[PDB]
Amino acid sequence: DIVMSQSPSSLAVSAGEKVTMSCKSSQSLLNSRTRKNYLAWYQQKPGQSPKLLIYWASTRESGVPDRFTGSGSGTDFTLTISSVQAEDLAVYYCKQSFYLRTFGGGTKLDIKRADAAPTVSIFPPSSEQLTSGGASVVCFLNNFYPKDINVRWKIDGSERQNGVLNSWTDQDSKDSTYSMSSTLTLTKDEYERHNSYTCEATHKTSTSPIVKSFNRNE
Amino acid sequence: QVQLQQSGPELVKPGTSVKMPCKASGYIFTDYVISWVKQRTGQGLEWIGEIFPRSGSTYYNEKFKGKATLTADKSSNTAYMQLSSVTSEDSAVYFCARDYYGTSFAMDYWGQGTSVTVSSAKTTPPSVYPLAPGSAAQTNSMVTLGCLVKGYFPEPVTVTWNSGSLSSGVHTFPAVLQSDLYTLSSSVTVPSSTWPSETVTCNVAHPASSTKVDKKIVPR
Repeated sequence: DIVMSQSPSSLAVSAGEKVTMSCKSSQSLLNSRTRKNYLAWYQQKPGQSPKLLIYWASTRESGVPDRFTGSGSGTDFTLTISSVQAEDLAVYYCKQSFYLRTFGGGTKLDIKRADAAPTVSIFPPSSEQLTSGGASVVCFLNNFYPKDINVRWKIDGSERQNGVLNSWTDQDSKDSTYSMSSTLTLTKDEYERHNSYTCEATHKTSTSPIVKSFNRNE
Repeated sequence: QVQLQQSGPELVKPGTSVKMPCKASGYIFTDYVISWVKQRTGQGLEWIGEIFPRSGSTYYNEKFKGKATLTADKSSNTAYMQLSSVTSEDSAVYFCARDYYGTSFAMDYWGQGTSVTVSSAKTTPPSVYPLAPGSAAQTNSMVTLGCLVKGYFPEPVTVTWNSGSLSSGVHTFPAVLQSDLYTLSSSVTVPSSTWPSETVTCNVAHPASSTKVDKKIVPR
């Protein structure tokens, strides 16, 4: 019967910066015992199972470095990270063990960084795929920041606006960059009716697009 | 070592029951409660219920009463959770965790989670394709290769490079759904002087079909 409210939903600071986030419970989490409010903080990185950082409001878990600091009492709790590192990218959850359990909504930590431009690559379909009536052209836009980027496909110079499927990576825990994949999918027979294929990346870092192309005949 | 071992990704049909395990090792099974946690892809952690194998008492999040049933087999040091009459809304990752019963009330060791995908649909293995350059080049100090993983169901698949021994340079993209089939790709970047002279292979695993593909990336 206890509900949990984390804020903010999302959060962005540069490496070296201090950050804090808030967790409130609909009822007090302190039964007695000097301290021991029943409140714990977990860190969940992309594609990983959660990790316990702090329990009893303020007690750091074994092997957790001291730059993570929990504080507060009753129905108001805080997690602080001093000297943020790119490795800290995660969703941060508070959980309440007073009665049963309730996880707060979570706070996403996004790192702020220095703009950088994408390294673009283009790949023509494989012999195998053109072997099953399928032709996927794949364009990688790697290690860029910020996360805004627009991709434009061209077939013999004509912009193509369907069969296009885009996917962004998690922000990288080592250099705080993003990468993206764009896949243009056609039938083999449709692929074989054109020669030049092009992906054009428009990113804040240059007002002139980065162009990569190949020719079927190439 | 303290360790919680869960079953692999599963596809189940709507309306069926699915029972999943969490095999404990490295600690006193009857001294710690086991908690179960649900996570829809890209959404938050949601507590389902807990059990204390010593007594077998169960406590539940109201929302999961009439849906989840928690059991523990002391003889095998295994806890189980069971979802009944499943729907697409039960598609999620489900974790077990050892919620310490040493007075520090927290879960300090977690399972790797079991992905459950409730659909009627046929579980399809994916085709892996090599992504090698077209016979053109630039920024030659480094070279980028990839794997295309297309036409599988359900999630997830695992992509590694040279059995994890190629670690640096790797981006694996979130899967996206096309007409009831998933598709993702992985990129890897190496010294222009190491390829093709030394081998580069992506290793794709699709647990739901028990498929393991190794695609060597060969030039042209």
